[PDB]
Order: sequence, then structure tokens, then C-alpha cells
Amino acid sequence: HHTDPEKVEMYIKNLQDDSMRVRYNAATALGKIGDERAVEPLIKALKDEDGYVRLEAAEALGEIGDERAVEPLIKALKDEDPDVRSEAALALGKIGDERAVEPLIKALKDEDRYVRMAAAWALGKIGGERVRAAMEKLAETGTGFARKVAVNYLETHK
Amino acid sequence: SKGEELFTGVVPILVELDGDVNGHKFSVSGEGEGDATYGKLTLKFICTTGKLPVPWPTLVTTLVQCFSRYPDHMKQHDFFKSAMPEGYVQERTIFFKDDGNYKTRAEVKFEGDTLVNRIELKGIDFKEDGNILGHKLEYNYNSHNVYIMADKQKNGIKVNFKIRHNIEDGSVQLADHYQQNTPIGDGPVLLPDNHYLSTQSALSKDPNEKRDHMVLLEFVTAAGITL
Repeated sequence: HHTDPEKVEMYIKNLQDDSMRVRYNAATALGKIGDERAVEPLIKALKDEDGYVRLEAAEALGEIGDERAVEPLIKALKDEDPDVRSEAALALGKIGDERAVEPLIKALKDEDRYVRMAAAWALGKIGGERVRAAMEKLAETGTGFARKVAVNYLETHK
Repeated sequence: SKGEELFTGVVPILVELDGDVNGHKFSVSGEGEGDATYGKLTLKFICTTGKLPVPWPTLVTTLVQCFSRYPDHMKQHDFFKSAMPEGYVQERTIFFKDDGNYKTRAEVKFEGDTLVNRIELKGIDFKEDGNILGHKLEYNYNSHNVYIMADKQKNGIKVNFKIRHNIEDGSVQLADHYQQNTPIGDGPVLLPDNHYLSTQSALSKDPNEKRDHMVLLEFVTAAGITL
């Protein structure tokens, strides 16, 4: 598909603007736009001094769906801020990489509920056998929120 | 689906809300029209009870997802349309980061041939010098993704998302939305694989209207599945 290079430049630049609302908007923008040139800059936005900015940059990388950002996202799951680590989960379920199956299953056990909920979807999205596998094991090794999820997938998915 | 046939052109819309936030009673009502062919929603909502105790954005989400533009290949996943015209029930719980929380119950259905949303809101724990009760929020909205996932156990969907409300001279007040929808009638409905929706909303103000109001321009368009 086609990406307006004028805006692409602008927004990747704006990613290092003094104002945070600016660089927050640049994240959302570049996610929708979906250009490969924004992936690298967005992983470096993933370490942004501001949390809300880190946060978008995450889902932004999810939207763009490039397999490059899988690892940095997995590391971003461990972010201090929970909201950021939630959107990182969601992002990883979008990309659909199997490499996020474990770190997501680990997040089903996260302290914050939204982050537990995010992962749930994300895994549900990725699916297939390597998910179906870890789910069947979790119906026994798991407990509480996480356990409730495992059974629900094995209910729905084959 | 039989529901989707209804939304083929432009369909008029109506919304009514009764709310109570930390005691502050109020009610909102709105009128407009929606072309699911473009995912477009265009409406005007007004506080009937004079002044609104909260900032308009909070209520956006609670105050129709049947007008969502589902692509051709994903047409099997529009639970909302499928549930019509009998309609569906949208129950939410909205935790504001470092502030209070809402509980809502909406009844979204077709009346004659107008889409109608009837909501019943309950707010608690909201800080008085909070952003909500302190009206510290900008008059605009962001693009968000609404994460959808079927509920085999019940017979509908668990929806979840995290709204980002801009502060006037500040960052962002978050809002974890925990949603759940369920059908009104007993008809058969589509239950979808995990996908999401991509929203674009615009807030504006009519100069001629003197009441407490909001002018909304939405564009929900579904994404996720691939074929």
C-alpha cells in the first residue's frame, strides 16, 4: 500500500519533539500509516522518558506488525508502568509471532488486571497449536485468573 | 447475516442516558444518523439536566458499535449487527487511573427503524480535585483500538480497551474499559475470533446551541482477521 513520505518524515522527526503530546501523536500517526521506516525509531521511542509516549509507540509497533519489534516488545512487557506493558501485550498478539507465547503466558500472571486481560486477548489472537499446547498445560499448572483463561480457550478453540 | 442488511444505507440514531457520579445526578440525550457503509457516525448529545458534572469525553464511549465498518472478509464477525434488530446489552466498568470509576448498562436496539441506545450510569470514588470532577480534560478524542473477543460461556463478547484522555495542560488520564455484551432476543448471533476496532472520533461545538452539548464525528472500522 501507499505511504505519504511527507508525513512519514514529519512524524518520525516529531518523535523527538520537546513536547510529549507531540511525540504521542507522532506515535499514533506512524502506527496507522504503517511504514517500515518508522519501526526503528519507534523501538527507540519505546525507551521514552515519558510513559504515555512509550505506551503508544508500543501499540504503534503492533499496528505496523513488523517482526523486528517482537523482541523489543517482549522486553517492553517488563516495563515499570503497567499501562505501557499492557499495550505491549496487545501489540504482540497483533504481530502474531510465536516468540511472544511464553512472555504473554507469563503476563497472565501479572499484578495489574488490565495487563492480565491484554495478554488474554493477545494469546487468543495468536492461537494455533503452540498456544493450544501451553493452554492445556495451564488448565492444571495454573490457578486463578490465568487458569480461568486456559480452560476458556480450550472451550472455544479446538 | 440478516442484521447487516439493515445498515446498508444511512440509519437514524437516538441515545438516552441517566447518570449518577458521586451523588451528582444528571441525564443526557442525543440524535443523529450513521452510515455503516463508511463506519461513520454523526450525532449531537445534550445535557437535559442543565450542566454536566463530568467532562464530555468520559461519556463518549458509553454514549453504538453496530455502525462499525466491518470489511467484506470479516463480515462473519460483526456480532453487533448480527444481534439486531432484537438488539444487544452493553455492560461496562470504567476504572480511571488515579481516580474513580463508572458502571454502565445500555440497551442498544432498533425502534421502528431508528437505532436506540438507553444507558444507566453509576460513578463512585471520584476525586473532587480529580481530573474528572475537576474538568481538567481537553475537548478532543484520540484513535483507539477496541479489543474484541468472543464469550462462548455466555453468548456474546468480552470487549476491552484503554482510552487516553488528554489533559488541558498535562499528559493523559487513562481509562481501563471492561465491557461485555449480550443479546436481547434469542436469535442466533455471530461469535467472532479475536480482532479489534479502529476508532477516530472528533469533538466540536455548535455556536447556535446554548445548552450543554457535544458534536461527535466517529469512524469505527474493524481490523484483525486476514484471509
